[PDB]
Amino acid sequence: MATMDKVFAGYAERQAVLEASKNPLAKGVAWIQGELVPLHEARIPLLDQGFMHSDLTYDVPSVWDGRFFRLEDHLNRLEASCKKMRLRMPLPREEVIKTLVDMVAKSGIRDAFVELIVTRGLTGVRGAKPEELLNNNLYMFIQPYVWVMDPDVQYTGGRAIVARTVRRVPPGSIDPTIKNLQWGDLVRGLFEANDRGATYPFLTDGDANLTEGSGFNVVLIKDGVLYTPDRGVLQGITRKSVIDAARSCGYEIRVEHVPIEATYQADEILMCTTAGGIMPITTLDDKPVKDGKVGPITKAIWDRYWAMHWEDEFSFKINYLE
Amino acid sequence: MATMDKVFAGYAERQAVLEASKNPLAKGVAWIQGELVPLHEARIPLLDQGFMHSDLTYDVPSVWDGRFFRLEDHLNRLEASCKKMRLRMPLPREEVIKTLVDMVAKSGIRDAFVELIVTRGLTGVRGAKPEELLNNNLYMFIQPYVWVMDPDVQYTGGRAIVARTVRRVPPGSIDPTIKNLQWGDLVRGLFEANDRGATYPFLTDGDANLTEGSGFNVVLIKDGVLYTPDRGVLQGITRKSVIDAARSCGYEIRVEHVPIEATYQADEILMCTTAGGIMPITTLDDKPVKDGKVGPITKAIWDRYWAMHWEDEFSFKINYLE
Amino acid sequence: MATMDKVFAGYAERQAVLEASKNPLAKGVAWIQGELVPLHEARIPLLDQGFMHSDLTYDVPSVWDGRFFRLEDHLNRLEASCKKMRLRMPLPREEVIKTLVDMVAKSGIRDAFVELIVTRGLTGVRGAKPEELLNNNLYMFIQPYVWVMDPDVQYTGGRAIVARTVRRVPPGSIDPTIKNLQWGDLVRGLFEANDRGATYPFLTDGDANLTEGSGFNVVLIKDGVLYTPDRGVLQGITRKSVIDAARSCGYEIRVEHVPIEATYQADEILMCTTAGGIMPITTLDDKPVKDGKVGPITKAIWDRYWAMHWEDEFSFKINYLE
Amino acid sequence: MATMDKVFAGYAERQAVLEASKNPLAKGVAWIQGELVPLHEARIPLLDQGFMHSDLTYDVPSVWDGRFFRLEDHLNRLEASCKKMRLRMPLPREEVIKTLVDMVAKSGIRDAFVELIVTRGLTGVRGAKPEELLNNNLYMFIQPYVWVMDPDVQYTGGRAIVARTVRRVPPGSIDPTIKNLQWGDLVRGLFEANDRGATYPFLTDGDANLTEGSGFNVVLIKDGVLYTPDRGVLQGITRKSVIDAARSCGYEIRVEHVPIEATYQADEILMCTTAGGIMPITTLDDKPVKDGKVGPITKAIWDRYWAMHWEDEFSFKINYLE
Ligand SMILES: Cc1ncc(COP(=O)(O)O)c(CNc2cccc(C(=O)O)c2)c1O
Ligand SMILES: Cc1ncc(COP(=O)(O)O)c(CNc2cccc(C(=O)O)c2)c1O
Ligand SMILES: Cc1ncc(COP(=O)(O)O)c(CNc2cccc(C(=O)O)c2)c1O
Ligand SMILES: Cc1ncc(COP(=O)(O)O)c(CNc2cccc(C(=O)O)c2)c1O
Repeated sequence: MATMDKVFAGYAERQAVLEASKNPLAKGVAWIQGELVPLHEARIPLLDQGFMHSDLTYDVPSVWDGRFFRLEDHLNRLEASCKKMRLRMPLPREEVIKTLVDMVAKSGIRDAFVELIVTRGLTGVRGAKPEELLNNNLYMFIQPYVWVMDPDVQYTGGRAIVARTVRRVPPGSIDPTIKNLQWGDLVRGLFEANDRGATYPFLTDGDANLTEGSGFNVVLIKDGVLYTPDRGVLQGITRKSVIDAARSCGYEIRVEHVPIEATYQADEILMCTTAGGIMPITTLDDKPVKDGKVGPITKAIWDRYWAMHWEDEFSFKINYLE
Repeated sequence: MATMDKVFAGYAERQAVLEASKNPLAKGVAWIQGELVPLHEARIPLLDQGFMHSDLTYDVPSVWDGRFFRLEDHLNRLEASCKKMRLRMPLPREEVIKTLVDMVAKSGIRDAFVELIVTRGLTGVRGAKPEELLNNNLYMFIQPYVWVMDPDVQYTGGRAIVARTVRRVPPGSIDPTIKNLQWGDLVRGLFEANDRGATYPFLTDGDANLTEGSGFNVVLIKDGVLYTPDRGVLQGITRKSVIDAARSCGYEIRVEHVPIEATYQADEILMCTTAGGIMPITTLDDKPVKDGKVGPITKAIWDRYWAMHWEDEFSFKINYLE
Repeated sequence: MATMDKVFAGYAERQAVLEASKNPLAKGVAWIQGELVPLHEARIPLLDQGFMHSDLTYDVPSVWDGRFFRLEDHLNRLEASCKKMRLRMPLPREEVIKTLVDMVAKSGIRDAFVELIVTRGLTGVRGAKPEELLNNNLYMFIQPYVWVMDPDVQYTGGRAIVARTVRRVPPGSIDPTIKNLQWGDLVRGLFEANDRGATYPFLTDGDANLTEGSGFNVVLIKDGVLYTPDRGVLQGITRKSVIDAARSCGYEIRVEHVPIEATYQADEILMCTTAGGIMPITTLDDKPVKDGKVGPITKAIWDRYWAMHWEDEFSFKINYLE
Repeated sequence: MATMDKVFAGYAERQAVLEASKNPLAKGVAWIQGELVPLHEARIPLLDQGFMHSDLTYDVPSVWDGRFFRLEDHLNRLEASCKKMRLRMPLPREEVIKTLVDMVAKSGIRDAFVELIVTRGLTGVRGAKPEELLNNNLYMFIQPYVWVMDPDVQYTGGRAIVARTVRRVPPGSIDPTIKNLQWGDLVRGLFEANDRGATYPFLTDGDANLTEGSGFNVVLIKDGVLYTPDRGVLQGITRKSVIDAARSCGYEIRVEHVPIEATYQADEILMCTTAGGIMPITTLDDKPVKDGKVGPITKAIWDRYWAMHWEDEFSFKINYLE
């Protein structure tokens, strides 16, 4: 489909239904040790190393209009992250997918955030032999879709800053391609953005290149060509979809080092994430990005990204059995 | 007191009593939302941001022979960490101390690990206003004292490596003076040490200086003078005690940049932490440190550190009301 | 003495004399292999490794009103730099000083820049044994005093930027306490400043701290206290003099890490260098520093720094034998 | 042609002729301000900013058996380097090539090192307007071919270390794709290698990846595939030739991040540079690389690289007019 008005109008209709629901799972549901629990009642062991040392990876696919979006790509990224961390998925994929679809169906949520967390488990790495660290724990939950930029704001764009008081954790400390919850730097960025009268922090690599922000990748558009950092960042599924969309809409996209100066020269800027989709930035460091309006290439990408949510290649329909 | 044999003999006697205990709190006790729970049964909310984004600081004081060691120094460090993170202790100090002493007394544990965790709470920073982030959560627990180096090994020293596949998260990403559970780099170090046939990883700053390791600070001893990194590291309470001990035993200690080459030139090497105390390193990168035996200055520090546990200035006695 | 008007008026009088001189050495004189040459005619061997690989250290003391300022401090810093580089001064100190004073006297220059360069010599390090690298070369020259900020501008202050396209070479690559001519980053900073409509670049360490700029150290003044970076920078003789001046004028000065945010919060900012002295900064990133006027503590330091040029403790008089 | 014995035998014959030459240019010739001078007599102005602030780029093509090797690739790299530095070639390309060929012919040198240096000139960047910095200086010289690894050693391989006391200057300080003479870190590496009983330092990026060394790129060979760092390094013409050679000999080569651990796992290691060609490394950190012998893929590359020196696509013949 894909115009802003159409995509958001459908969401608003579905949200109206969900907000009126008497289902105790309408606010979300968690899977904890084989049992489904309302999300706000869910609890995990204090001694889980996902809490004790954030010793975990995670991933967040999504459901849009009752259709899982690029689920296999998320599951493959999670499996790759687990392998890099010497973790292993505690359930085989068919059981993971059956469980997730059951949770979503039970909740009635049509536009959902769908998180999976794999932790080291109850035995810490420090002082253990490798064979003592194989009993890894899985937590999964769904909740209503979350917006890093609200729909109304996507029409006019948001306010970003290039963070100056913090830089991204370097890959030689923590590999940013391993999706993780060690957000110390990203939280510093969020506070700095708020202190500076903005919402979205763009972090550098401490070597004068752009990386990513607090829950999103960044794409610059300059003289008809798209640019996004290669290193120092999560290889986002939304970013992958932007690369797909650029090729399909017929634009060049370059995944390479992006010197931070390029941010100040950009014709258009957008953020991309599962938690909100395609999120234009129209003010940077208190100055407008070009004319301060959402750009034409941004809009082409926006439309294509959303159109993909109803295509077989990128999505599948959940049966809500209602 | 302070000889290895004496200190460890007392611990073994107290451990023998604890291991025979029928008290359901002998394996530890947690405080969760005002209620005491056996440690292995304790659970926290899934949505706590201490789990969802490791958005927390913590601290770990200890009890030795029924005496809290440097509790105020730990509580002041935790309060300073909270302030740096824009967190606040959810209970006033008198209530914190009363609760901790009650937990320890109830458990009967004489040699204890005593952890306090302050998290952002149930509302995430991303998308919040600062005034929405003030309802911070506190978790506290005690467990039997944990050894990063077992007593028997402290007689002969351990095996370390200088990590080559990972470096410490830089302070411009996460301030290492804020004690935290974002251990991605330290866990990489632990796996690298195990892969290389060692136990203790020393991480560099990625600029050819020594920092700290996975749960400890590092001190080098060279030509009668002690050296420990100033930047890039937690300002350990054990390290503070080593500085106190050095001054009292009459040695110079220098808290300054320590180029990594110094590790290879050291006369003695020790690690220091609340979880084990003073832990000699006698093999580095598969080669002996000097003669490969625990050094004389290390032993002087070891003895003084433990002697401090029975001095008023540094400790207070808990009434177990038994 | 020390008011701006008085100090600059004396310089202008002496400059008027020098500008009228018919002495062929009035524009400067070089010492090359034991011979004095007019500066603009001086030549060095192409194969000198100071040119072939910038394999050198240098230092620049100065003469003010016919008085060498802190010459021994410069010579001791040069000797320390040589030792760090495994170079050695090719002439003993008495011969160095006799030669420099003779050059200055011969030139008639009363306000002089006085440079010494020690290079590896004609044999490169690559492919040599250490004993083949001991024949180091010395070049010395004097020229009329050079202003990084012109006298008239010192009344109102200059325009700085925090560089965003470059960061300072880290000490684990090149030790910035070794004064050196490998200015690749500082030249990038200069071009960035010019591109951004400013004159003075302040470089960060790539970890969100202030370092130094292109030929100067940086001092911030905040709530009556002075602050200057400890690491990542040359330990300037002017900076040393500012520390002396602060203590004498009775202010606290802290030589420690300076987060870059502090630059944006400063009450006053100044740059310091032998090539110009004490140089106020009153615009930063296109915004005024406080009221955009030269601050009171800056002026106290300015006056004291210049007063030192006529004190025995810090200077000696050259006999021009005229 | 291309076997070691054949290639080196031809060089030895030509060297025998050159060593007997009575030509005053047989030891090299420099071009300085339009005049040819014997290399050991050549001198440059002291005030040239190539000396005063190493404010220059350079390049070093070569002549082998009287044939210039990949001259245009070197000249294009030099032109790109100049553009990045806001320098410009002071002579048009036809004059550069005519001059270089004349110098080589006059010298009689058949196997030559051929250096070009472009400096900022006599006006320093600091304190200048951009339009005052356009009078750039050119120096060119030829000298007999220089070996970073002597021919006899290439049969058995050399000794390398991974540097631990220094790391490569990061690209956000100085762009390593701009060939430059600011060798502070590389000289530290050379001294560290010598201190550790080795000849060749491999520097990391300070983030646990391999970069390059003191005058060479590094290629690892693992399970039939070649690997060489993408970032942090000069894009060597020899490296380009190795990429060409790998494709022609039919091997995969990957130009990507190379974690430093890979060096310790490699089947074969080689260094590559114009100053010596293809230089096997058979000892790393005092341990043999696999069997400690020169590997089969290294030999295939070695042969192909040298074969290219007699092919039209990659070389042209100089007329010595003898
Ligand atoms: C650091 C970072 N970088 C990039 C992205 C975008 O990645 P995807 O295009 O694959 O979503 C993210 C997004 N991470 C993310 C996505 C959806 C939900 C949540 C949540 O837990 O609130 C987090 C992120 O956290
Ligand atoms: C990174 C790091 N650095 C230094 C220390 C030593 O700090 P103290 O001297 O203040 O203890 C630590 C120690 N951190 C620590 C101490 C005691 C117990 C536990 C645990 O949770 O297992 C962790 C640490 O984790
Ligand atoms: C990088 C850097 N940092 C600090 C200073 C100030 O140091 P002193 O306070 O010791 O001068 C410098 C100054 N370096 C300097 C000083 C005087 C003349 C020249 C020249 O060669 O033009 C260079 C410098 O080049
Ligand atoms: C840092 C660095 N990296 C890689 C190379 C290899 O680049 P080429 O494959 O393009 O040559 C170099 C080599 N640089 C080089 C090459 C030839 C001679 C000289 C000299 O001046 O002694 C220096 C170098 O100095």
